[PDB]
Amino acid sequence: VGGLYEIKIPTNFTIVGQEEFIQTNSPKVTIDCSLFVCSNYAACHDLL
Amino acid sequence: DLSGFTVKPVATVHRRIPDLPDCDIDKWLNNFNVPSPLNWERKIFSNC
Ligand SMILES: *[C@@H]1O[C@H](CO)[C@@H](O)[C@H](O)[C@H]1NC(C)=O
Repeated sequence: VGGLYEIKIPTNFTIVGQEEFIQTNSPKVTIDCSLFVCSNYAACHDLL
Repeated sequence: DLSGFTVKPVATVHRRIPDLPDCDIDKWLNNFNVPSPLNWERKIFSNC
């Protein structure tokens, strides 16, 4: 309108909080391949 | 991380139903009235 534009400017405000979880680690899984594949069985450990 | 061990069994548990009769399987197999393949006979042995 002439040289001027209509703008909504804030007249009041507050502070808002926002949470953000970022994963940086995970459970350190470890496998005993021999115990998993063959358990206690000697005949399996031989073939493995 | 060394290979997985298992605790050694310290005793043996053996269970069987006592005082069951003999199955007599030989008496039935040695019976001289032998059937042909056409009329092959069956016997079922349990609790013996
Ligand atoms: C701003 O907003 C808060 C919450 O609605 C209110 O308590 C406060 O009086 C307001 N201030 C003005 C200048 O409007």
